[PDB]
Order: sequence, then C-alpha cells, then structure tokens
Amino acid sequence: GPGSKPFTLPILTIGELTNSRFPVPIDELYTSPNESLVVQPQNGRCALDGELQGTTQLLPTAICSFRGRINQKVSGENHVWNMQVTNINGTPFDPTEDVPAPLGTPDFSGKLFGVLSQRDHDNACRSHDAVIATNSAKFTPKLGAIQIGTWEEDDVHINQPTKFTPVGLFEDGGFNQWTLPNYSGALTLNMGLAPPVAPTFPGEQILFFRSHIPLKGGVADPVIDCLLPQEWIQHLYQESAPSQSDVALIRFTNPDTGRVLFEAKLHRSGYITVANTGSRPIVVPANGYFRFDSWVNQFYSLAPM
Amino acid sequence: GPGSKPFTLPILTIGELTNSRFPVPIDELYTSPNESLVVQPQNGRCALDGELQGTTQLLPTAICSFRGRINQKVSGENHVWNMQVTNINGTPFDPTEDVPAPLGTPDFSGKLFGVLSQRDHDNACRSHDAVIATNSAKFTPKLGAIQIGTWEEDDVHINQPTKFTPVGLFEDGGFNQWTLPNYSGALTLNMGLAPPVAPTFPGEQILFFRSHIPLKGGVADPVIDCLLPQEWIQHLYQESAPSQSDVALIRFTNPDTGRVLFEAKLHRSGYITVANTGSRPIVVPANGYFRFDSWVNQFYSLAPM
Repeated sequence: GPGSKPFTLPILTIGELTNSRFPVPIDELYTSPNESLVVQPQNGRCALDGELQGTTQLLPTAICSFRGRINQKVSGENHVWNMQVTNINGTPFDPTEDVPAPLGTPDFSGKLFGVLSQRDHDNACRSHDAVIATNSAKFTPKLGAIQIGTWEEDDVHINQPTKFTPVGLFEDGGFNQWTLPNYSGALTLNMGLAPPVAPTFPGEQILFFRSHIPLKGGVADPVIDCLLPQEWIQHLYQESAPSQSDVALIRFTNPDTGRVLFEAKLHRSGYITVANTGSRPIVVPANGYFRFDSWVNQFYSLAPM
Repeated sequence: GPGSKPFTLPILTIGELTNSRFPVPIDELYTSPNESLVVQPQNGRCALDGELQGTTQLLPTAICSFRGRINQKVSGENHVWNMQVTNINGTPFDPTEDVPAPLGTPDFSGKLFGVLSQRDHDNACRSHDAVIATNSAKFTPKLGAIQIGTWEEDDVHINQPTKFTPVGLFEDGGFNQWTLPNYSGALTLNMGLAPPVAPTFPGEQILFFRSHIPLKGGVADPVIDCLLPQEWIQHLYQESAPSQSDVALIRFTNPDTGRVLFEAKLHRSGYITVANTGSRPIVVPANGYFRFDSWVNQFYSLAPM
C-alpha cells in the first residue's frame, strides 16, 4: 500500500537465541571497545531489510560446517587430506560468484576441531575426529578446496560423500575471532566481503551476542561474538521490511515486568551499538528480549547502560 | 479484533530447513505407511497455534545435546561416567515438571555418538569422543542423570561444566527412530508425552522431513524423520495463530514457476498427511516451499501425489 510494513524483531529471550558465527546457543550479551581490532565477520551478516551478506546463509547447524568429497591424501603428508567442497545442500560451489567463500565457511582464523563423517555410495560409513586450520595457506575454500587433518592415518575414503561437523577449537594458540581467513589461500585477496563495522557515534560501543565455545585442550575461554543472532537473520530474511532510517531504536525489556532494562541502536547494516565505557559482560533476565521502539538517526543520544 | 490473525508458514525451501529431531539440515521429504510402527516423536512437536509439546524446545543446535556435570565414574566401569544433567541454558532441570525429560533430550533409542567437552572453573579444557546409549537402563534423564561412555579412561574431570555435542550414531544395531527411550530408566513409564500421530483418513500417509545422519561405523543409511521442520516450530511459536479447524490445506509450490506440485494436510496437532501409496522419497525443486491455502477438515479428499 501507500505505507510501509512495520519493522519487527522476533520475540526471543537470551536463552532462545543461536550464534550466527558458530553453531551453539548464545550465552550472554557483551560489549567492548574495538580500539585496535577491526570487526568484519562474514557470517551473521544481514541488513535490516533482509539482505544476506558475506558468507551468511540460513541454516544454524551448518555454520562452520563443510560438505564435499576427499580427492586425495595430501602430498608428503600422513593424516592430511584434500577436500573438494560443495555448498551445504551438496550443490556445486560457484567459485566465480561474488561471495568470499561457500556460504557457511568459518570466518575466523584458528584450528577448528570437529568430526569428519562419510557415507560411501555403498552405505559403508565412518566418522573420525578432524582438524581444519583456517589459518593455513592450504585453506582455500573460495578456490573450492581445503585440507583436513585426522589422527586416523588410513581410514578415510577417497571420492565419497563427506561432511565436517564442527565442535569447537582444537587449540587456543593462533585463534583470533576477528582475523578473517584468506579464503583463496596465500597471496590472494578476499573479495565480496561484508564491510567492517564500527560505532560511529563518539562514546558508543558495539554490543555482541557472545558464546563460549568448546576447546579440545589447554587453558582458555575462547569466545565467538556475533553481530546478530541467527534467528534475527532468519526473521529479517522472511520479513524483508524496508528500513526507514539508518538506525532502529531497540529496548531490552522483561515482558512480565514490563520494564525496559536498557536501550540500543540497531544499525541498518545489521549490528548493535550501546552507550557504555570499557568491556563488560551483560547479564539479562531470562524473560527479557529486544523490542523495536522506533527509527532514529546516528545522532540519537542513547541513555547510558 | 473481531477477526482472527491469518495462519502462516515461513517461506523456506527444502534446502533452508533444519530437522527438529536431530541438529542437521533436512535432506528430502519422505512418505511411508506406518502399518506396524507407532509414530510418537517427542522433539519437533508443536500444535499449529504455537504450543510446544513433548521435549520440544526452540534451539536447533541444542537438539540431542546434553549439559551438566560429571559426578562420578560409574561403579565397576572403566570409561563410563555418570552425568547430572541441567537444562540447555544451564539452569537446573525440574524433574517434577510435566515433561517426559529435559527439553532437547533425544527421543529415539540407540547409541548416540558425539563429543564430550568440558571447561573447568579454572578454564582448563578438554574434548573427547563419547557415546550415549539412550536404550540403556541407566539412561535416566527424567531423573536428572545419564551415563556417558568414552574411550579416554582417565581424562574426564569430576564436578566441572560439561557439554555433549551430538554428531550421529555410533552403530546402527539397536537403532530405532520410533522407539522412545525410557526417560526414567528401567521399569518406569514415560509421562507428559506428546500423543502418537497417525493418518486418520483412509488412504493417506504421514509426510516426513527426512535427514540422513552420520554413522561412526558399519553399513547403513540411518535416517531421522521429523513431523515439522525446526523453523516451522520457531515460526508457530512466534505467531501463535489460532487454528480455524483441525486441518490446514497446504500447497507445495515453486515460486518462480508459480505452479503447485502437490497438496497436503497440515494437522492441528502438528504433522502432515498426503494421499500416496507405499513409501517413496520425495524430491522437490530447490525453489519450492509449502504455502498455506485454506482450512479444511479431515474429510477433505486430497489430490493424489
């Protein structure tokens, strides 16, 4: 009609949200100033009008997963395999397409721990622990191939349907959630990226949805922070509501109480800022959720958290 | 107002749906007659008005997961541990609550393969392969405890936060997707169950959303069939639209083509029937999705598939 469809978010509490950058539930909200770090995740990217960006796709369980077939054991390597990757649904990946990598590809540097599974054309199956170094020169998903390490020296089959189910990190050394992999390998620039995000208003910081992820060994508390929960992305994709301005004011509210705990800016490009100093984890009532209040601009002065 | 909010389903193709009974994408639609088998899944259960039933909860990645802490190594057992389970968000499980088990508990009998991870209070971490026999007398999630098997004899810590990430089945022997676990263990009846479902109209069969799941070893093609995709459940929970009759007519349609491929009955209790003979897998265009057409009754004669 003459009027626009009102923008909406799903009615979901902190305990009903999934991380859009790793297939686990959100544990908490978190805010910190990115003085040195540049924030440019490729998963969990979606404009408020429902446009998916970067490597973002809709399936929460498939985030950081891989699909394809093993073409060979890597030359001069025991326990390392070369995997030709397809899209998550099994359809061929189109390397010339204007995305950084197959949708769902991990968007952080480190050693990912998970399980490699196969079901051969004759239905003979196997699953073994595996590691994928997203920070290695031979991590080339954009070119259609990655390398996968196993402990099992021999029991991986060639030219058979293969999946990688992510579990967590193998080790904490070399892990940086904000360092993008080189999707095309060494000496090649990433392309088709979702843009970096930063709080434009002096005094604001990004608000993240944070998950603490598993670690195979070591002493650490590795976390993955996403800009938007996967359910919000799924919702925005469904709704495709036009954005009335560059910023939607949202209010975190407990429904039974009816009281608003704090307010934040949801930006058109798909991330949240708040007025806060330093980095502190945010604990919120299990009943509470973000409610859309109105459209404002970048110059709107938020109430301090 | 005086009028009811129109019922709706999400606009999602086959490749954009998640299984509600195991944390993997839907691979295909499937239909078969349950002449001998009784269909009573506890996950992926939701009335069309958004009422969650059985052990159904909202987080797709958390389906078939467990959370809690290891209290002891099992008496007379090497490699077997007793785990005191909490809810998925970590909050205490209320055994007296009218559910069959903690929400998200697996609803099938067999040996589940996955990874057990821990992060100790001092941040020392470990992850190891694990198996959970949902078909054992010591599987007692409703009582607040299960047993977990590992290969690692010693490297599991007591009284530390623990998670189980499911991957697939350990073996195919003993697996039956329609046999419910005894949630309270041997000699105790399940309670608070979602009711069994069956096609009431002579000549109809249930239509399932089917996934082929990983297997650690053996020759088999184990599948998990759900009544509703997880995204539909999330959507119905959000919408909470009143049901106008016992049956909603839905039409599977490819949007670009604009052509309807077939029609089905979406029942108020949350499952689909079609008019088909025997068991056959259904392949549908990647563009296609179910569209809600109108409300009918049990006596509506569907066009044959």
